[PDB]
Amino acid sequence: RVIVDKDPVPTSFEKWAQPGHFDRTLARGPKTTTWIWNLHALAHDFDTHTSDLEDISRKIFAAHFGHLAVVTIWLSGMIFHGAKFSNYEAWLSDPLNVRPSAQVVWPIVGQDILNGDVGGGFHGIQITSGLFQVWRGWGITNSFQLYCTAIGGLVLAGLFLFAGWFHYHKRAPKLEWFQNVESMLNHHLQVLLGCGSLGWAGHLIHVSAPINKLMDAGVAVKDIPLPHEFILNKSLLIDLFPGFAAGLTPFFTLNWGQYADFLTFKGGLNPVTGGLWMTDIAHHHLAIAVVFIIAGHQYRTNWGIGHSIKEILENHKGPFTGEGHKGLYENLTTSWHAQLATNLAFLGSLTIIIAHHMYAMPPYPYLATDYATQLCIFTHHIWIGGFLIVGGAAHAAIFMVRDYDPVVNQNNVLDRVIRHRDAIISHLNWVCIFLGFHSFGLYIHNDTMRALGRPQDMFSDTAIQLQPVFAQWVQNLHTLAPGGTAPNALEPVSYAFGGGVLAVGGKVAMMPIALGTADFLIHHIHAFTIHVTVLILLKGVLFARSSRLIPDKANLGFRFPCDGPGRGGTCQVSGWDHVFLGLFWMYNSLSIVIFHFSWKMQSDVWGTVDAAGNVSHITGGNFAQSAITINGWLRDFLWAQASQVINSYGSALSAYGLMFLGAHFVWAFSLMFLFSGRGYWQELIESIVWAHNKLKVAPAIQPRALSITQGRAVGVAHYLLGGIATTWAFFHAHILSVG
Amino acid sequence: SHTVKIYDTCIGCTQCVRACPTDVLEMVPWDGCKAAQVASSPRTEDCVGCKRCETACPTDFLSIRVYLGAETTRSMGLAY
Amino acid sequence: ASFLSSIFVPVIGWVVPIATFSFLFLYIERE
Amino acid sequence: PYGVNNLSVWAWMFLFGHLVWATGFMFLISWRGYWQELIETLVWAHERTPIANLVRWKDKPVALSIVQARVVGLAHFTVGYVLTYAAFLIASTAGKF
Amino acid sequence: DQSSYLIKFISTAPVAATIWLTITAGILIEFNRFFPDLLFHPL
Amino acid sequence: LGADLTPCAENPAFQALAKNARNTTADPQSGQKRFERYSQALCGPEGYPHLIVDGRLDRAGDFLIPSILFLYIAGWIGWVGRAYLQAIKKDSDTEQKEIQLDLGIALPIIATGFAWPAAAVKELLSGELTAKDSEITVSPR
Amino acid sequence: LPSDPRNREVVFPAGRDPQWGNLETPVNASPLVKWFINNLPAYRPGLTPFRRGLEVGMAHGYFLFGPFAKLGPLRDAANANLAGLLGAIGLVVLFTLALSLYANSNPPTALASVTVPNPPDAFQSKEGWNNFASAFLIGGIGGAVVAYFLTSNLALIQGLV
Amino acid sequence: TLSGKTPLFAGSTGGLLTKAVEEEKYAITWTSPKAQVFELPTGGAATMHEGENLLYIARKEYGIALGGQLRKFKITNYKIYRILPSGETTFIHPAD
Ligand code: CLA
Ligand code: CLA
Ligand code: CLA
Ligand code: CLA
Ligand SMILES: CC1=C(/C=C/C(C)=C/C=C/C(C)=C/C=C/C=C(C)/C=C/C=C(C)/C=C/C2=C(C)CCCC2(C)C)C(C)(C)CCC1
Ligand SMILES: CC1=C(C/C=C(\C)CCC[C@H](C)CCC[C@H](C)CCCC(C)C)C(=O)c2ccccc2C1=O
Ligand SMILES: CC1=C(C/C=C(\C)CCC[C@H](C)CCC[C@H](C)CCCC(C)C)C(=O)c2ccccc2C1=O
Ligand code: SF4
Ligand code: SF4
Ligand code: SF4
Repeated sequence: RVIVDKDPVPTSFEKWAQPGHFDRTLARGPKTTTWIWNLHALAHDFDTHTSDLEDISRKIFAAHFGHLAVVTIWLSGMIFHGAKFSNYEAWLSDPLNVRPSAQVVWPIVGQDILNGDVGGGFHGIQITSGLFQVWRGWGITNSFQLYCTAIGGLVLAGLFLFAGWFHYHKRAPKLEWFQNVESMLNHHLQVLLGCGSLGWAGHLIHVSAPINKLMDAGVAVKDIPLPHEFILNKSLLIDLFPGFAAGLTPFFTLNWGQYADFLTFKGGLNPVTGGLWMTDIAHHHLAIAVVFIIAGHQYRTNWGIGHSIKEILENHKGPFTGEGHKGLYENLTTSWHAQLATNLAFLGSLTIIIAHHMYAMPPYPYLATDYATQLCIFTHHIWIGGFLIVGGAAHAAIFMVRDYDPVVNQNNVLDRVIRHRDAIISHLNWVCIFLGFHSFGLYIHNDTMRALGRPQDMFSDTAIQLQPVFAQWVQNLHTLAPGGTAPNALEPVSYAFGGGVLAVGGKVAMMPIALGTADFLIHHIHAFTIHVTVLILLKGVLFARSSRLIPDKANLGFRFPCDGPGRGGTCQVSGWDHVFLGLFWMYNSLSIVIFHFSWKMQSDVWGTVDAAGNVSHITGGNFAQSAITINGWLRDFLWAQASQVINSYGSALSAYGLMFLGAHFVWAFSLMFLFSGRGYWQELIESIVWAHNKLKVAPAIQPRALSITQGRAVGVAHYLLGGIATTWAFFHAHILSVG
Repeated sequence: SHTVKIYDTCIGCTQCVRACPTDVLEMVPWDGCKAAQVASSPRTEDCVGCKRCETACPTDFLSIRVYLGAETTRSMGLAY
Repeated sequence: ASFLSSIFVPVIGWVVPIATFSFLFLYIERE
Repeated sequence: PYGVNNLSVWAWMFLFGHLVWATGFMFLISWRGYWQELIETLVWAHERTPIANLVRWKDKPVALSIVQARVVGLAHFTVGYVLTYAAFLIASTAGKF
Repeated sequence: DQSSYLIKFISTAPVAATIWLTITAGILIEFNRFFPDLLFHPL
Repeated sequence: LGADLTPCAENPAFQALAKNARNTTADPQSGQKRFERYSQALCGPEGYPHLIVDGRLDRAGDFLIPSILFLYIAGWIGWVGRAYLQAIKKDSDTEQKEIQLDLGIALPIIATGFAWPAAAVKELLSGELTAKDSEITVSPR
Repeated sequence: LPSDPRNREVVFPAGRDPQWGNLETPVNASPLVKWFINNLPAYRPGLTPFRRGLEVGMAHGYFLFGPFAKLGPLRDAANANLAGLLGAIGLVVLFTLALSLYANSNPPTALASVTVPNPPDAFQSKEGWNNFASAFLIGGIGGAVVAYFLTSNLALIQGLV
Repeated sequence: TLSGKTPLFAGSTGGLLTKAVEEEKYAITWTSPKAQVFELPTGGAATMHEGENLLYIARKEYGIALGGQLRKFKITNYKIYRILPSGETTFIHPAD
């Protein structure tokens, strides 16, 4: 059922001339400097214009081709910069010694000292993004395979940018093309995910795992043949992988045990690279692919068979929840924020799961070997996952103000959480308080007992145990799963649970992580800082429309500063302001997750193995008796590990010395916007406009102070920028030195 | 409660009466302005200090002004 | 006479705030 | 974890000063109207709890006023600014002479 | 006239200030490749 | 002299920093040509050139020469921006020309004003530089 | 596990007036919970206000021997259980103040929830709250002695049983 | 008296509180053309009856915030009373 409008919007440079053409109030011309900031704020907010959902949805789908172009330009840029300006061909010969490097610096002002010696006769910035592990995991051998990929990416970036013109300015879809969410889920689960992972399963079997097996033998780099000669000359897929001469017929006679050489279930880490077995990833992405192609045949399309989501949701209702899930289809098929809240809180929560499932199970050749890479991949996608969960909480509060409808959402499970929203929050208010005392106060207890010279009264491994019984048990189940509850495996899912120490050269790839009293406290700090973040975000969702303080808060809007100084004072009551307060706790919560990671792994996992198997860790094993006091987090983590970032002048780590101080500045700069108010700064400009009125330099566009909401927004953007960039420059200069 | 002073400069715009959410304000006839009515605040024990009435008034400077005074239960906005 | 610390410090630590707060709470809540 | 010495008050007051300083940000970034809508849920869940509603306030709990938690915010800020440096000024000098 | 809209777009606020600050920054960069280290005027 | 200022060409600390020169640009002797020009400055006990902002004509290259070179440029940034805001005040829009530059008016303002010390005195002596205090808005006292 | 059975509900509102801010849930009005809370000594019918605080003091004074004696500072010494007795008696007295401090401040009237349809009529007068306070100190001290008597010789009661 | 019907909702946790016993309590009456879904200022959705309705609210702020929500239903007949705990009902909206 494809119906497409023919030329809705003429392609012209007319509207590039006048700025702010989109809104009727904002297009009449600027009068103050408030107009300048509202142009960049209301820019990509396509929902405020009309009530025509057909017209808004065409802008939304075409702009989504715009973001696909800039990711592809970025991605093909990283391959092209890794083609010319890298040591990728010298890295393949010795990944144990050659450091991953791109970004050669122009030598102008003495910043050629940033081009330090990474090994291999090459001077440049030691990268930490791990693209050399990806390209080897893809099987790229020489530079020319990186050129044709990057040049191929620039063509593929042009098709996305052309179709964004085409599907908006030339051939734009109608409304009912978008609301075929049964037809969307069938194509996107099968063709994108299932056929994407089936095609990629064909890329490991025919191409990648033959090359990565020849690499593990230590043959050469040039002497390994081209990967299209593996398809032509079938005699090289039979020297390795001997279960290949039987050909294609064991697939169709269900003799799938014939394929046991290259679709294995080894279940562990490769002892040569310290990565996953390439044959296990082949049987993974194939078994992933069968499940998606089956499950994408679920929802009903033009051919009668299939489930209907309006008939799935309306059956699931109970005695407690009244009408149940009846009415949630119309919320998710009309509102765009209800989709955007759902696709972002569950993709942001997915990104944190990816970070945990990649440090313990390193999926790339020589990933766990490089400590400088593995620390930064975790801490990157932690923050990327955390901003999106706050965004799903943000665009859910926008749903409640603009797109919530009482007629549809009558007595369903969305309605029944607004009746008992006082019971939800106040029982959540108790747990945030309960976790505050019984997790953080056990650090304040241990600060004081060690300061009072009473070490026998502390919550440590020696004095008063707090052993994590329910997580020491689950590690013992996942250690004993080969031969038992999963007999076909050999080693566990990872060595983080049990198993042994797998050394790659000298450096530990993965060691069994032993949980103790310090690990009990810091996993309950994590539950504390997450439940408080939920408390702030959910209060902005439930109290978005009204409260007992403001009975008509949805009348004012999603984003308004206050309702005046009355009722004691009602500043920061809006649903925007609870997104504002949750960004700090998201910053607070995720900063401890990446501090728990960066010091548990250095104290209890990473290090160098001697000849007899003795594992000599980085920090000597001091997480046990020092991560129980706040003095110990200050002494042995912030003070002791910063000796590589501030002593780095006159060397190649000089930029991390400058970004460490430069981010302490921008953090401190943000407090001028947070602490002060707007009405001070408007008075000060009136005394500066006077001296600009006197000498006849009076601007026609009147200066105004930043608005109340913007002064909060500037103060949190400069806050999060300088606080994360402090840690960005602290993690790198510490781990590009001890790794 | 609070204190709502209404000066003689307003024009009878009826934007302040249609914005006070506890309905403190009302229009009385007054032969001064062009619309021949002035805002009046006969129920200032109900005023919650919202200053929606000062936001909606056109005239420069404001004909209506809310002076924040002693805060009883009705002006704190307490349902309890 | 260093034993006076054992009798002035608990009085100022315990007895002085208990006597003060129980006076002030009954004084501020007094119609 | 090896022991203490005579600087352990100043090591404790230094951490104490970093905590009073950071507490005062809560009164300044977050403003009143978030907190009056939070206390109105605690007023609810105290009148509903069956044993604990034998007792009840004489003064109705309201959040701190706008001018008040700029005083209270500046008080935690200034006390923590003083005690942090005064523990660093003494012990970095009285530990080296 | 389609060409007049490109002169009128090249002279808005962020577009003119991007080009003018690029010419400004490029003068300081290409002056410092050839004559570096100018702490003071040598007299 | 100066003071605590020996010349840099006499210091053993400066000549010790001369033997370990780091090249600024890809010029292989840019580390060396840097120090033959810094030999005429006054390096203290550390070996670093300490500038003299006094007004002494033997140390005029520190601050006397760059101050004249700066004040010609930065006043001309503000003189051109003053003459353009005088021009667009007497137009129909007056706020379109602020964000969206009237380039046909702006470029005659830019190329003209390089003789602004010959200009800015003439508005001063004629009193057109300033405005009357009975014509500027002021706060209630 | 179908209840009535495909139908109907449990969150009918409190007292059939939906405009009151309370609801009847399986934690509110499940008749095992409603029978329990109505028969605590704060709420049981037929009790003197001295009689109500006598059981409340013996219960709260009983378990507060616990965390002082086994987690306090003297918990390795010979006075490990005597340190928990003086801490428990010493903190009932801090609660006896707070009851008398609450009572003398002209205290407000007690509430009437949905699991408890009336306040027990002795909690609206200053004289009523004072008898509850005098009973709490007597029962609180005595309830901590009988916790001190049992735990100080755990081998003896187990041999004598 | 007041004599109005009560709208259809399953009860809220907002509702009325101890002030409705102690200090005062308000109540808004409106005569509706039909039965339809509106919003409670206490929180959630409800369903008005046909003819005279009645909603016991906590404060006067609620009934005038509700009356603006009723204005887009072509309902400009809402009258708020002030019901004191001594039984004293005071007509306060409108003034006449
Ligand atoms: C899938 C991603 C996604 C999408 C499509 C949207 C889309 C939208 N959001 Mg949303 N949002 C998201 C993620 C997303 N958001 C996340 C992750 C958060 C949490 C932080 C939010 C928080 C949020 C709020 C709080 C609000 C929106 C609003 C909006 C709407 C208008 C936004 C606009 O015009 O901005 C225009 C663009 C800007 C103003 C530029 C902002 C630049 C940022 C602050 C700085 C970026 C820092 C950068 C990385 C470092 C630069 C360094 C520098 C030196 C160069 C629009 C529908 C607004 C609205 O009213 O909705 C109707 C609104 O109030 N969103
Ligand atoms: C170091 C600074 C700091 C501290 C201590 C707090 C503390 C708190 N914030 Mg908070 N906040 C802060 C900074 C801080 N914030 C900042 C900078 C912002 C700006 C964005 C916010 C924004 C914010 C919001 C938006 C929210 C909070 C919430 C909370 C509460 C969480 C409950 C809890 O854990 O209490 C437990 C107490 C502690 C962990 C402190 C330790 C106390 C020890 C254990 C005991 C005291 C020792 C001793 C007995 C004292 C008595 C001595 C005697 C002589 C008097 C709590 C009051 C949330 C809340 O109230 O809901 C629950 C909430 O919604 N805050
Ligand atoms: C500045 C006043 C002050 C003084 C003098 C003390 C003194 C003491 N504190 Mg302490 N404390 C204080 C302030 C003070 N504290 C503050 C402000 C806090 C909050 C951070 C604490 C938190 C604290 C904790 C958490 C603990 C102590 C403990 C102790 C005792 C340690 C010695 C010992 O082994 O007990 C041996 C003695 C006993 C076990 C029992 C002694 C008899 C008790 C004190 C009273 C007996 C009845 C009394 C006479 C009448 C009723 C009490 C009366 C105050 C109304 C000692 C009595 C420890 C302790 O034992 O507490 C009970 C302990 O666990 N303190
Ligand atoms: C099936 C249940 C049952 C159990 C577990 C017991 C257990 C016991 N009986 Mg027995 N008894 C039972 C049924 C039972 N009886 C029936 C049905 C009859 C009727 C024919 C009897 C008649 C009977 C007599 C006549 C005697 C016993 C005795 C005993 C005790 C012998 C061990 C000893 O030397 O005491 C050592 C222990 C003690 C002397 C004291 C232990 C502490 C007591 C039991 C309670 C302490 C306070 C308590 C915690 C709280 C109040 C009591 C509570 C039940 C409300 C032992 C506790 C003898 C005994 O000692 O009785 C006291 C005894 O003389 N029994
Ligand atoms: C509900 C429930 C529960 C809870 C409960 C509890 C836990 C309780 C507690 C308990 C306790 C808390 C106990 C108490 C008891 C008491 C007693 C046992 C007392 C005694 C006392 C006495 C014996 C004393 C006497 C005296 C006096 C009074 C005075 C004089 C002196 C003398 C000493 C003689 C559980 C969890 C199971 C589960 C579910 C259900
Ligand atoms: C500084 C500050 C201001 C004043 C800040 C303003 C007005 C922003 C001005 C900063 C920019 C950089 C000025 C840019 C002016 C021109 C557009 C740029 C001229 C130069 C061009 C070449 C770009 C507030 O209004 C305010 C309000 C509420 C809380 C905190 C604050 C606050 O901290
Ligand atoms: C926490 C907080 C609250 C809630 C906090 C309240 C209501 C008080 C919390 C402290 C309680 C009352 C205990 C006080 C104990 C103190 C540690 C010491 C008190 C002793 C002195 C009073 C002598 C606000 O109402 C508020 C309003 C406007 C801006 C910021 C804030 C704000 O930050
Ligand atoms: S944000 Fe400012 S103006 Fe608004 S209520 Fe708060 S203090 Fe008053
Ligand atoms: S005070 Fe304002 S709203 Fe009222 S009549 Fe005068 S101008 Fe109109
Ligand atoms: S105090 Fe202000 S906003 Fe509130 S009712 Fe009176 S005039 Fe209106």
